[PDB]
Amino acid sequence: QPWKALDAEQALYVYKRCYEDHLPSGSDRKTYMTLWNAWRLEPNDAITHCYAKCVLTGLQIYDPQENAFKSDRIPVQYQAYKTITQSKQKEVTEYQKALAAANAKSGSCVDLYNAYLPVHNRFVNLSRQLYHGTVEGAAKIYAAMPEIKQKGESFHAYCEKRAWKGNKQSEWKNGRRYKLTGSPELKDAIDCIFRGLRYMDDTGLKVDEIVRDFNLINKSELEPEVRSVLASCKGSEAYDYYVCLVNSRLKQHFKNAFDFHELRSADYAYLLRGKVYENPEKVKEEMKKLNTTVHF
Repeated sequence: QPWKALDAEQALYVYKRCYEDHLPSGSDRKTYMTLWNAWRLEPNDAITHCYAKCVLTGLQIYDPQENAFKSDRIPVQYQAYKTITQSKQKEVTEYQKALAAANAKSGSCVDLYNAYLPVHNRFVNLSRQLYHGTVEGAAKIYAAMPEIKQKGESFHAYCEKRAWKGNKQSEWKNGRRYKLTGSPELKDAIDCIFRGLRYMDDTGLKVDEIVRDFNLINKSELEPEVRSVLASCKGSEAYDYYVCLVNSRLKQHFKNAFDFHELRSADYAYLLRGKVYENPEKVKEEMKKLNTTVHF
């Protein structure tokens, strides 16, 4: 239960979710995107302050419960990958010192941005090495970590391979299905998928993430129904919730939402490319493109 370092998939998840939730859309996007993609924490405004708090929280450099910067995680993040990044121990120590000096104050977006900015300006490139913030550096981690979910591979596919590893044939051998067989392998696959989609963690179900997936297939008016189905669900395991959703009158919409998130979990950039949901047939087409030489 010491804090554990984040691998490439975990960092890439944070970066794409913080773009989704903070990057402006439309005509003002290009200025923010060009600065943030270059790891420049500019301009100094509320949009950027909340983005910075999102990235610091996701990388677990800021802990909201303690309301503190966790400078002791910097050397832990470095130790886990140091044979791949080859980052310099002396610089890692300096980054640790600098972050230990910062004051989170109230923990508000602007307090975190103001405390972190001088540290960022000094250690930005090292931080991109440590937290898999470059495409080439993260690619080395994925090469070294064939066991984590790869770019282009959906969590539903990754979890299926792990769940039916044995002598039992996969239930999804001619394609993933919504059949509720109650098998140990299915319960295992569903837990792994719900955790990869951030529907669940050790603290329990995150209803707002399932609702988010309904919003993303243009069904936001069903939010109350989603909440109601999950609130009356008995059992606490991922498979229990999946069962309630699949048996409910939301079945087809949930299938569409979970299928779109399959696509989105294989290509973490999907919504940032400007792509949106269209219909189930288009999701299938886009999934087929992932299994081609160029992957799109």
